[PDB]
Amino acid sequence: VGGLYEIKIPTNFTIVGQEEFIQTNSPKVTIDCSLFVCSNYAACHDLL
Amino acid sequence: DLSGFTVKPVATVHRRIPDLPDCDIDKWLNNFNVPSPLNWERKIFSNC
Ligand SMILES: *[C@@H]1O[C@H](CO)[C@@H](O)[C@H](O)[C@H]1NC(C)=O
Repeated sequence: VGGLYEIKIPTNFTIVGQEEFIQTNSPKVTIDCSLFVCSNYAACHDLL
Repeated sequence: DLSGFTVKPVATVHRRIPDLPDCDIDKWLNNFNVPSPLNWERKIFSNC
């Protein structure tokens, strides 16, 4: 309108909080391949 | 991380139903009235 534009400017405000979880680690899984594949069985450990 | 061990069994548990009769399987197999393949006979042995 002439040289001027209509703008909504804030007249009041507050502070808002926002949470953000970022994963940086995970459970350190470890496998005993021999115990998993063959358990206690000697005949399996031989073939493995 | 060394290979997985298992605790050694310290005793043996053996269970069987006592005082069951003999199955007599030989008496039935040695019976001289032998059937042909056409009329092959069956016997079922349990609790013996
Ligand atoms: C701003 O907003 C808060 C919450 O609605 C209110 O308590 C406060 O009086 C307001 N201030 C003005 C200048 O409007």
